[PDB]
Amino acid sequence: SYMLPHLHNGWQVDQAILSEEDRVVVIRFGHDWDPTCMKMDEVLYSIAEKVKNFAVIYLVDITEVPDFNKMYELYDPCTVMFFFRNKHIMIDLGINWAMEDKQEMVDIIETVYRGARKGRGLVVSPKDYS
Repeated sequence: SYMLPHLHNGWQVDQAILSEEDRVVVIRFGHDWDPTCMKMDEVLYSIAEKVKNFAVIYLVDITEVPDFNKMYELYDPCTVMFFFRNKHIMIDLGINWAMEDKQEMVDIIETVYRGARKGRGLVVSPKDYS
């Protein structure tokens, strides 16, 4: 009913997570008006179809839905969090920044999915070039 539906309260976020048995649930937490969220939403919308077989994306405004603000601490910048089979999946980069390439976002989501489905609660995406 919208490429990237908005989850309007804690119950909806919980249901979005509990509702997927085989795909990573990608959730953007931030302020809808924030410049970082605009850039993040643009990328996510542009790759939503591409990752559909293994990931589903949702948007959450943290002013409206403050419930999970202890998970990133209302980090502030726009952040994306990942869940697979009801487990929060951690990523070590060696996701709260707008990336130019939408392919980079496809990469991280695919990396989280492929690692999480084999049992990992921690996945790594070496973004420490230099």
